Amino acid sequence: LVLSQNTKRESGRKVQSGNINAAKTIADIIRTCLGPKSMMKMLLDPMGGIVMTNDGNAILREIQVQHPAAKSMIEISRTQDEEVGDGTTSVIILAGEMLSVAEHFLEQQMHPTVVISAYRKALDDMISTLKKISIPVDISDSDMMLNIINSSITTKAISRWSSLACNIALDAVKMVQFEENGRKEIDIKKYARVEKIPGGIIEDSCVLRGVMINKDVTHPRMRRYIKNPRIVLLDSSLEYKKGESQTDIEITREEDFTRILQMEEEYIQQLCEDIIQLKPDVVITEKGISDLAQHYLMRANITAIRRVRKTDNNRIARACGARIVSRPEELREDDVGTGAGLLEIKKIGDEYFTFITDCKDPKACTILLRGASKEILSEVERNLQDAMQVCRNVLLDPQLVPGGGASEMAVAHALTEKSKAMTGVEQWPYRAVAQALEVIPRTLIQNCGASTIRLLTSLRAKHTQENCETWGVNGETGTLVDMKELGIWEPLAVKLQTYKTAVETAVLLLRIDDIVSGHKK
Amino acid sequence: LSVFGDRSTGETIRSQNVMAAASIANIVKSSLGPVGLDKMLVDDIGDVTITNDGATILKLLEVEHPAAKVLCELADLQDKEVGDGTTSVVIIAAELLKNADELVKQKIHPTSVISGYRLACKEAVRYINENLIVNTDELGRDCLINAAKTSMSSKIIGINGDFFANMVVDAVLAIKYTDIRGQPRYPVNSVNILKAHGRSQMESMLISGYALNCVVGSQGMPKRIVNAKIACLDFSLQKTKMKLGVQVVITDPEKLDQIRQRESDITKERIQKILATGANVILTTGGIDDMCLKYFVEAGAMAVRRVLKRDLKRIAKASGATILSTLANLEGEETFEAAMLGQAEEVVQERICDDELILIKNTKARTSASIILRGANDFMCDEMERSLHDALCVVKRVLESKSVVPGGGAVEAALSIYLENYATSMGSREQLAIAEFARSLLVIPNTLAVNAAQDSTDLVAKLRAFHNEAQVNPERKNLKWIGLDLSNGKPRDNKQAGVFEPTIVKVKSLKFATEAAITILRIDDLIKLHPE
Amino acid sequence: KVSNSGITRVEKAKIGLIQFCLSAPKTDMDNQIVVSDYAQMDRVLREERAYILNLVKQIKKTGCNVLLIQKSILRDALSDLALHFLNKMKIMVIKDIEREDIEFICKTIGTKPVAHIDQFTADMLGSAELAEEVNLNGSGKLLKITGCASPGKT
Amino acid sequence: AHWKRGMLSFVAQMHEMMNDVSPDDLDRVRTEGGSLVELNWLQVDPNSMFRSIHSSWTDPLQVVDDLDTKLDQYWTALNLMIDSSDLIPNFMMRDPSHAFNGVKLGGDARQTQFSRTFDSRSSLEWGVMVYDYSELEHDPSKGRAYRKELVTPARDFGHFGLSHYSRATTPILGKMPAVFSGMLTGNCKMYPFIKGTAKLKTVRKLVEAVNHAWGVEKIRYALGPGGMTGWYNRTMQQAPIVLTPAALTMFPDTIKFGDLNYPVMIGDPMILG
Repeated sequence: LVLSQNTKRESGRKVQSGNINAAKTIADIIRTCLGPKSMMKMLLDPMGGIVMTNDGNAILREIQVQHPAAKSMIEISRTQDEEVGDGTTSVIILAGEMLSVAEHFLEQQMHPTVVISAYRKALDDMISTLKKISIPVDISDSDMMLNIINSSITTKAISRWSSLACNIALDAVKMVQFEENGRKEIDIKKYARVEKIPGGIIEDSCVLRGVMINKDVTHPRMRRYIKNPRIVLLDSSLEYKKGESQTDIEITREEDFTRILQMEEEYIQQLCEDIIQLKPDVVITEKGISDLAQHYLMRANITAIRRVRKTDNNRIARACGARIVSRPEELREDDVGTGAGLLEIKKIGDEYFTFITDCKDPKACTILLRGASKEILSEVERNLQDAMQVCRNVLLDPQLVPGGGASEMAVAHALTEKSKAMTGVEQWPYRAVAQALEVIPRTLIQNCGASTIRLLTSLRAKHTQENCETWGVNGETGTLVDMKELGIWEPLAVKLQTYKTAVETAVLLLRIDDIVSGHKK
Repeated sequence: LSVFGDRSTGETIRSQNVMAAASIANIVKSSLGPVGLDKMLVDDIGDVTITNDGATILKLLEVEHPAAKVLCELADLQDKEVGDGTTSVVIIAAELLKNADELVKQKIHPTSVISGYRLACKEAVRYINENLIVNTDELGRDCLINAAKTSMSSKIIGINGDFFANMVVDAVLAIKYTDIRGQPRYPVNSVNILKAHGRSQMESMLISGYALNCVVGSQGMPKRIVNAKIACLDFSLQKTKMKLGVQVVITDPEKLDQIRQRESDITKERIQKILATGANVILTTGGIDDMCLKYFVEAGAMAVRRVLKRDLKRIAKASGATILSTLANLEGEETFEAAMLGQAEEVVQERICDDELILIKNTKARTSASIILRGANDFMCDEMERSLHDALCVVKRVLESKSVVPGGGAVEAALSIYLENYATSMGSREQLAIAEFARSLLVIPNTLAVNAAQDSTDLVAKLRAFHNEAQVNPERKNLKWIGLDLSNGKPRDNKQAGVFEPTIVKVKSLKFATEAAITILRIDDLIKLHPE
Repeated sequence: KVSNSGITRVEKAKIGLIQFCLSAPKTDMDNQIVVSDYAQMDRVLREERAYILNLVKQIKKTGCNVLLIQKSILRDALSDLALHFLNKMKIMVIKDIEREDIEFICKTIGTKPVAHIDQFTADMLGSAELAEEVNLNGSGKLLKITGCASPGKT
Repeated sequence: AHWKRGMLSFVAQMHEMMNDVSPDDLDRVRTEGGSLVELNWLQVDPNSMFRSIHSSWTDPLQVVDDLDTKLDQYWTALNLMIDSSDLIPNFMMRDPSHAFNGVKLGGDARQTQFSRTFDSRSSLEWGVMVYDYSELEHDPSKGRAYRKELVTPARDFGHFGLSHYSRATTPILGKMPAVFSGMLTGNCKMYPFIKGTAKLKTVRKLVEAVNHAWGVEKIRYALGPGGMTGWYNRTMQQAPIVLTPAALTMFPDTIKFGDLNYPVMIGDPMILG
């Protein structure tokens, strides 16, 4: 007994093949799921719930494994998803297939390092390739973005509802631009709140010029409908709060006890008049609310909400532009809840909701999702999440790529052009990666279900002519289609990290030679 | 005759530890030299860890047998002394142990073996100084470029090294620091490194300053400051305490409001007092209250809570700030001075991988360097920084010692023969140990070649010959050379190839190896004892 | 290891050995401030700092530069506010000194300890030729005192 | 005696409030997440010695029959409601050794001086302490799905109906965490997290008392060799066995979420999805 006492170890080609095999599985289990003709998957969470979703990330984010590289592959999916959202429909399927041929030189007894060495060379040209075949686009033009978005969203079940989301995604995206960074304003998708409510229909869900609250007026006498209210964000509580120094009182005389009780009354009321002195209309706080003050604030006919979540308070603050306060005496009128086009609290059906509309030029907004069932809704927003995410990426770069595999073949021959001109042993890996690229349109064929081999050869044959690069594969006809008329258009950066991620996967798994278990720490 | 465990002696344990050591060697034999292959370990629950550096690997490897733990801890030390050679040093340890054991495995007196080994190390390093190459005459940036990319070899990032090494060398010359008044010591681990999955290392960026794995406390608070008004404050900002036991007793209710009032006003006035200085950036490892958050928003201020203690120390040394455990004065009143401020061009929190981390650009007081990591998975980044972590040290040592050693295993190539002749000097029986010492020392190129997977001996033989030739015709200025390659599988001039390593690496390596085998060799018997 | 962020090496150092804790005064017996009134707030705050300054103020007044502080784990240890002062006062400082060690300490350095402020005076202030914290192990840092005008046999 | 009764009354309120949940809100929170019950800590045993000095330790004991039986019932029932719905308590800790040393105490939690025992020298009136999960609760990136995967007890303790692991509390009353035995142990028995060696010192005066109240042969007669003093010192070494409910030694060791992700505060004990 020597080493680690029942911790398994393995080395070399068996390890190499094993990682090769598992990824082949890993990619394979999803190859059905990309494309406008994709499939859509529903999952068992371990604790009983159901998630039905086409986006691969969550699928893999909902996958438990034992082999490591799969879990290693797992994070790669979620990372690009996190950074890019979609392509997760494709990136891993690219990834394993890259590995799938990547093995093919292992029997060639070629040391992987060079094979890596070519890869880093390969990606460099690839990035250079796409930059050459990218297309900048105006960002002010809405319709192309809408076209881009549907081009971006005509892959998920909301396909039937492209018009709504495209504008829906655009509107919220546009209205989030925080210019205090000079002209380096940055949008946020955490101020892009998403609210899913069942019932109703997709058509009923809409972008709200403001915020929605799953709470109610503390007191009936406060009005449930106001045009141009003033809103207060009291970070502090509204009631008497501990004297923090383990304070103590020793009364001796009778009136003292009754005196002090008024004093807390007095202390609370004190707070009330400080509030009213700014003539506010709406009271919001993350903590509780004294009803006795709430009597006072009722007495002032000033709308009040208690115990509201902080992020919403920020978005509420970002809705009406006011700034939150924890100090009623130090409350400042520059944070008057002005920027409020309409105040209301509707009844959704068994739930009051808070309706805050028509801010002048709001920066925060929540999207109201009104559908059939939350798992349906949750599926929707994931697609929405991707939809909005790519748009900001479009707002981050105006340069666009034609997808549909068109770009893929473009590099493919381009590397082939590189390949033949780059004589040496490394040449064969170089073309092989190009050989790897061709599968994605091919995969698209199967999801359509067409004669993949013939179409692919023709497409490559089609893309042998330099005059045409937008020739790609239609989702439904399964026919060669120039993209310009087809309009499936994509952010270049989306494809960059795609290949960037893809190749990173390759090298990382390739240097592996060994497995060690049972760390026990 | 002892309970709860027996004993084994002599060859049985002798070989046993040898078997233990060789086991240790083969675990890491494949991750060394420009063609070594990095390891990975599933922990127990899937929190796996890919890495090439044995010191990590060993530290992450549970060990129960004694002698191996020596190597692992020894591996740790050289890491604490060099950082790599982890690629090599342990490999050295067992193999020299392997051959030395073999002599004793016949009859050979261990203490005799120790003594020659004692001389062998001393013999080696002396010639090491007799074969040294200095970097002072050489281009500083160039050789640092060379050794780094040499160090960058065997690592995940070796392809991009030129970018990386260039990035690295800038960092260290940006981590210049004046020592004891007579040294320009360059502090490692002072550089800030942040790992972030996502973009490629192509997009990984160095900070001409510091970067913070932190966020803005207040969403309403502003985000970017083009000014130098920067403070740090260990002193937390909450409603000030009695902080030991100090009871508050009221027999007169009439001032409790005033009591409760001032409870925060102290924090408030401290807010006001520091703000009146006009400071625009502050850190506090202590907690930060929302009352303060509100006040700073009114200031539109910039503040940080819960910052790690060391970084703000770097910040104060970087920005020229004074970290302040509190507000005070040589007079009793707690006062605050603008002179305590730290200064820098611009500070931004920026969302990389959708997470806003804070950036510091160009502290005028002391130039700073930090590096932002971009990669695919978290698995890739945390390993590559270790290489980066080791990347700094080696250059730091080169900065620490203005002298270089050519890489690619030339060392033992020269050593083996020079000792081989030197062995004949003693005339004792120890020169056999010297000979095995050299023989066992020959292991590295063999490991290289097997790691490169070709005919090793012939490469070795050629390496033997030219080095043997390097010991013929003392007109060696045009007969003394140095070098070997693996990618093309034939020897070269690593000096021309730029393949260089720091001298101290091998120096301590042999010595630490020398000590280790000495410890291991003298053992002759182990006794087991079962627990309670 | 040192407790000062900034003080690394000292020359011609004067060493003083101090026993009494440097923090808020705590009686060996149970004692407590009662808070019932207004100016209790600031005064206590200010007065304790004034308390520690004079501690620190007088200690500097001796002209010393190196502080040694033992464990006081039974009660309050050195206050950081005092450490703030010493860092402001640029004074070498050491916490966590073993009650067994001091005899060897004082035997070695020749600085009999001080357990009351008035007792603290430069006549007992030892001084050293040089003392500082070396750094080995890369970061394994060790405190060194070489050279004393009063040669201890230890 | 007072502590368990207050500990008894507190759980009943959460259990009461747990059962007063209408189905839809639990259905809604189970899917959406959010606060389900927040028991105002101002309501927590407001008349006992660990909340107000208007009480004292000498005060008449709140008359509760089947105290252990009811304590067993309400804990197990409450945990099953959490276990079945994987809910998130802000009053539970994976290792009560953390409550005294290592956790963050946040905001108003900071006055706490933990005596780790029940002695007259402690000031045992103290605030109701729970974790601050506000950052988790209002975090979109730590929404419903993430908390299920990480924060719920069964991740760290195992499923309440299928675990021997003890389940411990935040310092709810008297700054003393409770130690509840595992359901698979056969009962859900509650303990304060107090070391046996601290238990032993409660007799140190009495040991001395016997030293001056009894003759040595009489003391050696009844205590055996060594008398009480050697017994006391001997018992001190054996306190980890002889003064130790096992449940205080049956906490989980493989920790995934833990206790050090959020500070302990003074606040309302609450459960959210």
